Amino acid sequence: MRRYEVNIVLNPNLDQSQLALEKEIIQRALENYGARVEKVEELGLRRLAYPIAKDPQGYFLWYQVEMPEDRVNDLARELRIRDNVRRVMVVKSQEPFLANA
Amino acid sequence: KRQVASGRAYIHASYNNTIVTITDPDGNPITWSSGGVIGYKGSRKGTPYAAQLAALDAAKKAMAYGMQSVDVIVRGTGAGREQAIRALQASGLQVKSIVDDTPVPHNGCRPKKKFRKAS
Amino acid sequence: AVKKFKPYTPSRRFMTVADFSEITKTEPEKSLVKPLKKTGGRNNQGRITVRFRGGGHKRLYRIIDFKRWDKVGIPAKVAAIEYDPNRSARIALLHYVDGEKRYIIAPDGLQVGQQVVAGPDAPIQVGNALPLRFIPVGTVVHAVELEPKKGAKLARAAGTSAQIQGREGDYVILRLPSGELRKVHGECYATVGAVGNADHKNIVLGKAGRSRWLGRRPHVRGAAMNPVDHPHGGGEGRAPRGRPPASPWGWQTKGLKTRKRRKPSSRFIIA
Amino acid sequence: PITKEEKQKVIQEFARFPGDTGSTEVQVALLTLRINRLSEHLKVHKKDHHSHRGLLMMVGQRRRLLRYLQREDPERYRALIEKLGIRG
Amino acid sequence: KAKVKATLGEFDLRDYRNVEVLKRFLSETGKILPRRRTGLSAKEQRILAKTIKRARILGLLPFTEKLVRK
RNA sequence: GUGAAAUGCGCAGAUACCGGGAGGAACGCCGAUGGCGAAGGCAGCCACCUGGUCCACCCGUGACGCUGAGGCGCGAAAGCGUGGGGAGCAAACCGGAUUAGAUACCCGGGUAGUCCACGCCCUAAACGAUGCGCGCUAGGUCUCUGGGUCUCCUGGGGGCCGAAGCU
Repeated sequence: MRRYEVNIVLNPNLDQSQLALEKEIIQRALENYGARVEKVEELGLRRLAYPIAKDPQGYFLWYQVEMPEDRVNDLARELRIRDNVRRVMVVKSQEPFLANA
Repeated sequence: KRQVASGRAYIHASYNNTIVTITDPDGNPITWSSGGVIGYKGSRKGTPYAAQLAALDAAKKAMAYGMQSVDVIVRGTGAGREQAIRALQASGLQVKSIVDDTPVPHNGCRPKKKFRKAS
Repeated sequence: AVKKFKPYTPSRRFMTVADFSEITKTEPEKSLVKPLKKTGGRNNQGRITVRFRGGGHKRLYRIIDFKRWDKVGIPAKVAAIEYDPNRSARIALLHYVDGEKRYIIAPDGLQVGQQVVAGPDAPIQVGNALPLRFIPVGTVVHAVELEPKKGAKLARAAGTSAQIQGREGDYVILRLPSGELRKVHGECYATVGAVGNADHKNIVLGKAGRSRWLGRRPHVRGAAMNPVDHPHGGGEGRAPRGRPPASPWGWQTKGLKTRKRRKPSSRFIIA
Repeated sequence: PITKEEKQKVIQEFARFPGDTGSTEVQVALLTLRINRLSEHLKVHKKDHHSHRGLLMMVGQRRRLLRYLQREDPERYRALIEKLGIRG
Repeated sequence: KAKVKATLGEFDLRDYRNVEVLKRFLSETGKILPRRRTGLSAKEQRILAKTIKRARILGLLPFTEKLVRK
């Protein structure tokens, strides 16, 4: 297993219920592809540099996880099916590297 | 008929000719002019003096439909580009601001041969 | 994959046949649902009205399912991929949990053992069928109804697909295998994926029998007949039509559009 | 990749005397493992010519060595090859 | 005038989510800035840009902004 | 649009502006006299598979080495075969210009091709015009990348100036 930082951007204009569904589906998804949830930081709605999907806002989710390397590509695909999930980004985790060290 | 005092004006200055199109606050044109719209025709249309004459002839029409302040927005290098701005500030329009939005690829599609002189 | 043969005979030099990896482990068709005897017959009440049809291997018909909304919510396992003489695509026999069995025109990717299911609920994956509204804009998809509840009409030729292009009210924009762009109703079902057996285009028939085996009789050129017989007919020794090419019936056949002008199908089409 | 463990197990499994990390016999079994793992890879990515180069470089090494091994010792030359499955 | 590395504290040029930290490395044209201005090292200016890019793709940073009064 | 033009497009509503959509190619800034690769060559971001390389620790094998006729593989672009794609660009091809002439140079179009896959082709100012491995023979200067009880010392790589010597 390798460590990975998941990024997922959801519709801004969502009732917290649908937003929960989507986020509950993401748990199944994480779960099924062999992902042990580590951290998780919900910085929530944020203003965007450029409009995504006609919207200048977006709802963000970071996620530390540990999972098997192989299935990750698939998870990213399975996370993208959804109409509401507008962006996904996997990233192998490697510990902060500091300037003015 | 329709009038608005607060609008917006776009400057297209090509290495050939300069043409100004004045709009509403969301970009729907009200009137325009250019180096062709004056008595000039050919490569004199690219001259800055013509870009001026246009810019004035352009402004002068917008006033008539109530115009007073406009935001200015340029696209593209060209002799007449500067004289264009200049010609609007001192003209009876309040140049509320300027922007440059000359479009420019992030290494897009291959340009013609004349332009691909940059190896 | 397309088998090519060594030239131990002319003709068998150009001939190529299908791989049958496709289908393996199931040939005799399903006595149960599968068969109605199929009726060979190259015309209506007396007169031939499609020229050059006849002969060709005696053939049994497999009764497929083109309306999957019967079995909404019931999943089925894909039990086998088998050969269908009656169309270019191959077919998959699938046993519903229901007990009940049926044949679907087998989409690409589909493999024995998979489970497959139809409904608004269904996962957006291979072989599953869904209203067009609940299918994500961009996916390719085949065996598409054209009006809701009327049966799958589009995209069933071997290796065909359509692509969801956009939404628009109760309707939904579709790029067809032709290249046409057509609104189709949201409730019109369609099965995710494309069709498969897509090497089908590349069979090289190989000789002129074979063409006969598939029941295609020889086709005699226009000029090649006499004037009674055809517009091009006639001319002392060999001839150059003599303006402008025409069917036996006379109507022009180079470029002349034939679709009906005031068709209410219009307004729905755009290419 | 080839893990720490898979690596070690091979090594402790082919040693001459625990601790022996080099040695003809082991060096070989390292490559063999890398090779097959690599062999297996190029079989999918046929178009990966660059990585194919390395294989040919190892293949030599393996050879190079085996010829030494055989020259000094016919006895544990059979041992290795047979308890490892090569000679094509 | 202002060297930008010196004008911050300890900061992790690996975090493609410190908009505030990163924002300052982006002209008023949205470009990546040179070492003539960041004053990062070779090695730094790299591990920098790669994260700046990502962050653009996440929707945090602009790829470009148009140029206010010129 | 040019040198100035003309062909060409446009009152059948173009150019200029705004919104909504389609599609293909190439990845601005970072980016450099920078890096990687045996060569050809390799540049948006992500993940997976995988090659070569460098430093340190002095632990193991114990000369297991260097080169390599022939063989075998790779080999830019163009070009070929089958099928897909085709926005931009563009041999051929056509129009306008110029000119004595203009099968060119400049302008308006434009077909292969450019791209994908799969298989061929095997060339080149394939150039450092400098085969590979090793040992030996002043230093100065700036740079990439590692290791140090880090004004510096040490190892690997990329440029410039130059001892001896060679020419």
